[PDB]
Amino acid sequence: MQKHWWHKATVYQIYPKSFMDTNGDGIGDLKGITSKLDYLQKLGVMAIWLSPVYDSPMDDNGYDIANYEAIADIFGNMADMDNLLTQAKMRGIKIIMDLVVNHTSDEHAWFIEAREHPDSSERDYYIWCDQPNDLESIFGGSAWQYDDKSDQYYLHFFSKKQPDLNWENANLRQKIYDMMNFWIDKGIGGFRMDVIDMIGKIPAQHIVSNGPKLHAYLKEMNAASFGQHDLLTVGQTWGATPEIAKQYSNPVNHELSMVFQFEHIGLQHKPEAPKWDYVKELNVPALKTIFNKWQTELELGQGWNSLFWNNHDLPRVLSIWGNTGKYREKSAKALAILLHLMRGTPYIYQGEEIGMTNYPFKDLNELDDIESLNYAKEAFTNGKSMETIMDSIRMIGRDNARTPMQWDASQNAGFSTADKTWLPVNPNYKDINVQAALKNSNSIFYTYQQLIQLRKENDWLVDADFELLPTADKVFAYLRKVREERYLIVVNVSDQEEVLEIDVDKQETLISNTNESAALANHKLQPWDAFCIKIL
Ligand SMILES: [Ca+2]
Ligand SMILES: [Ca+2]
Ligand SMILES: [Ca+2]
Ligand SMILES: [Ca+2]
Repeated sequence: MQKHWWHKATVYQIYPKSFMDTNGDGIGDLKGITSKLDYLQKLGVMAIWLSPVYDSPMDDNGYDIANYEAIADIFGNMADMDNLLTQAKMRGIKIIMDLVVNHTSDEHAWFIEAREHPDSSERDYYIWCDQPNDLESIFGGSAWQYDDKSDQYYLHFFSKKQPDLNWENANLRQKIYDMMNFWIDKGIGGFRMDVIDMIGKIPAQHIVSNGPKLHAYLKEMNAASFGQHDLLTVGQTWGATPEIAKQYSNPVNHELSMVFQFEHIGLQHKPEAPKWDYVKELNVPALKTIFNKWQTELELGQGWNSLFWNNHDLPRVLSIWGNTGKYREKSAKALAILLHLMRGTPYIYQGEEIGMTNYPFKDLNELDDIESLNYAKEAFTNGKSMETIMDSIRMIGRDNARTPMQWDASQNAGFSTADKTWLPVNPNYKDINVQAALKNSNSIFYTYQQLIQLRKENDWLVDADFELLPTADKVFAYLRKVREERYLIVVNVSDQEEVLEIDVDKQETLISNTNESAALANHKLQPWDAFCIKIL
């Protein structure tokens, strides 16, 4: 397998509204990010996945873009973006921009012209229909919005203010590529592609994800933009299987570097049940099956895995799968160790490295996310009390991932000087903040730092295979093997003491959140015990 820079990289996701505010409007901005670049360099990440900072009415907080080549006023201006690029560059960090091209804002020039002049070219940049089908929006209701003026429905798989782009239109695709090249020329490190597996959609045939033209489109995109360069491209692919992932990430296909798959995320809810009907306890054997499948199927020189627990769309991993009480730190370290020592590119969401958690939202009025609010509006009329709804949202709502980054124990956790922040700061900031984590030599932060440096400095994290070991249900254990080198990873994914009936010759300890020697000797694991040891 040909090696690229990003094979040694760890990616850090920044949610711009919630990272750092430098002008007291209670909203994060570019200058804040740039101001915290040294912190990010100390962590050791090689790239920043920056969630959208483009011009946007913020109805889906950036993922409804009105101008792909302008910065939203709330984040600053283009000068701030350039400065972010240059400073990050100076600190050895690349910027990965969020590419959102399945849809635009309804306030994009293209759609405004599409409505103004129905005979214009950009009218066909979108998907118009006289006779709509039963396709639903992801945010509830019909995926077809009737337009009084032109008397046609336009397609939107998300919000009504996010009309879908017509990817059957080659001119539209071309303008997308022009824009992508605009950003490539500015010196970005790559693209994260929002719901990219949807661009092959054929709504008339009820085809949404994994459409027949999808990979042709991705090949065309590659050829027309980032292909010649040496960038990291990661696609968000809800409907991805390991085979489809092979199609995406095998370099000979000339498409993407890797994709985000969500099979493990599916364990956060019951099969075929809405995500709001959340699962209470992590099914560790199920996770074993899923992770093992993705590790073994995506062989080397055949595809590349992405590794993540959580993002701006998901609950923080501690709240849904970890421990938020007595074993918060230890469980956080355990999950970090478990994920990062597999093969692939790991992604750290902001605050994950200090063990931030979900927020205890009290009512709908505190919420911002359109998905949660729409869900609430529908659920309240279909037999669910507001408290039930708020419970589900408290566990699964996207706003849980979007509370302000917790930097210290000062006002608003040092995120802002404003009286109020756009989302409330979690009260646990007095115990859970960056300053305290940096001060604590054995904090979650330094576990993440160690993992990152391990990946940066050791080829076996890339080269070695994966073998799942037969263990107790809640014990996640595997071997990474390369040449004669054997690396054992053991993680007790539970609040309970578990048995460890293996006998090995420990050569050395690479990382551990506990007494690995005592665990091996007594053949038992304390709750959330996690270590990696090189064995004979
Ligand atoms: Ca601000
Ligand atoms: Ca009319
Ligand atoms: Ca103030
Ligand atoms: Ca210290």
